Parts: sequence; C-alpha cells; structure tokens
Amino acid sequence: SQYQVGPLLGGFGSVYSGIRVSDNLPVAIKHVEKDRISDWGELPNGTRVPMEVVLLKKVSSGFSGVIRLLDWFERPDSFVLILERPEPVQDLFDFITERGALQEELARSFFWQVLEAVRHCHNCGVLHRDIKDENILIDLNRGELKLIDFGSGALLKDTVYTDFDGTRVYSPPEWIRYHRYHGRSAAVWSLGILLYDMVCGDIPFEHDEEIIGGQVFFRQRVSSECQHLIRWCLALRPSDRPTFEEIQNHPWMQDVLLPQETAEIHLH
Amino acid sequence: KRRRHPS
Ligand SMILES: CC(=O)Nc1cc2c(-c3ccc(C(=O)NC4CC4)s3)cccc2s1
Repeated sequence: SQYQVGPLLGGFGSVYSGIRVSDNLPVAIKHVEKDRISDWGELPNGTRVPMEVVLLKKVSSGFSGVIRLLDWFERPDSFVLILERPEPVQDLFDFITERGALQEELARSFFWQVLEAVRHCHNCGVLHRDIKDENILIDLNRGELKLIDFGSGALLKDTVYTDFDGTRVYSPPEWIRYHRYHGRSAAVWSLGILLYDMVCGDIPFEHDEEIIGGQVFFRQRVSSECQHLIRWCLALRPSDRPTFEEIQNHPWMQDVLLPQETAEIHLH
Repeated sequence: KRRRHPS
C-alpha cells in the first residue's frame, strides 16, 4: 500500500519494479516463497525470517556498495522485500554481454568497487556466496557498483561450510570434489572468475573438469599483472589464494579511478 | 556461447 508495484524485471527470480508513493522513490520488490526457503534465520525479536533478511539487515549501514533493504513484510505464503533501485541501472552481466571484454582501467574500477563491497559484507558477518556479474548492479550515472541478491548468502563463519546453493560455474574446486569450502577463500575464487569475466568477456570454466583443472587460458589480450592476479585467485589450493589485502595490494590494483571518474570516462 | 547460470 506504501508502494506501487509495476512490471517484472534475470530468470527464475521474482523481482518487480516499484515506486514508494510517499517520496516517489524507485524500489525493487522481491518476493520469496516460504515453501522454497532453504535457510531460515531468526531476528533479535525472535521472529523467524529468511536468512536473506538477516543478512540484508546486517549490511545495510548506509555503505552504498551493497543494495540496502528499505523494508520487508510477512505474508501467508511468502516474504516481500523492498530494496533500493538505482536509476538508470544495468547489471554487469548484460553490460559485459553488450560491451564484450572491458578495458583493464574500467575492469579495475569495477573490481575494486566489488572488493570494497565484499569486505564490508565480511566485516558485517555476512557471506554472499553468489558473487557474479549477474549479481552486481551498475549505477550508470554515479559509476557506483552495488552488490545484490543475498538469497544464497549465509552468516560468515571461520569454520568449514558443507552446504552451497550459489552458482556452480563460480564455485571453487574444493566444493566440486569435496563438498566443503571456507567462506573467504571461496569468495576469492569467485572473484577470480569475476575478474576473468570482466577482462575476457566471459567466465573461464563451464564444466566441473575445467573447474577442478585450474587451467586458465586467455582468449583476449590481458596484461601480465592482471593474468597473475587472476591465476592467483584461481589457485586450486584455497590456502594458496590471496587475502583481500593481497588482492588490493597487487600491482594491477594500483591507481583505481573514483566511481565518478569512471562514469565520465566509461559510462557517459 | 555466453549465458546466465542458475543459483
Ligand atoms: C534474484 C534477486 O534477488 N534479484 C534482484 C534484483 C535487484 C535489483 C534490480 C535488478 C535489475 C534492475 C533493473 O532496474 N533492471 C532494468 C534493466 C533496467 S534493479 C535491485 C535491487 C535488488 C535486487 S535483488
């Protein structure tokens, strides 16, 4: 009643376009089917809600890197989430499709923004688990990236995970063959898939054998520095992968553009 | 061929 629903918006995802009638504010309205909810969380109030609402609540401290949850409702058979909607926006998946391999400069800006966003999640005790181009929105005006869809997320823990319902082609080798992984190292792996994707125009692996293989072939001209970082993130042994500090101290990561500069140079 | 993948 506070919001006017509009058209569907991303396959198998039940997200609509909306406007808050109070301030005429663009929003996104996600519906989650109670009978489909695999991971259930609990609020401070003892209210049983989907993990996603818990994770969104914890990360919504006004750091623009993550899409903030503006509100949620319970319904007989579903939950409804109101999320901020930037305008104009295009998801990074569609963006790469339309533009192909991105110049390193743009890839650098984007990647950095994604890292900052993922670090913030971790600092807030949240693990995304589904980092991919599809799950990143671009504010075309501001040049700001925003991480979305925490439906596969979990509470961050320093111990081993034995569940996963993220994107397989982004999942790490250890998951594929052992059914176990550590959050941060898994994240770094997926960030390596993501970076390949930006600079090559698509993900490196399609099949479990390729994943387990850890053979990274470059289809496009990519600089040594960037290849090094990608190979590093996609190290087969989780322990061999860089930390976020190591990623952000990598030579390839030096001299990032501000989101503003990125907009002017790359999106206008 | 480049495509989306499910969760
Ligand atoms: C599955 C799932 O959670 N999907 C989600 C999508 C979004 C979105 C959007 C996705 C595409 C958008 C859009 O306007 N695309 C038009 C082409 C301009 S907004 C915004 C905020 C939270 C979520 S959560």
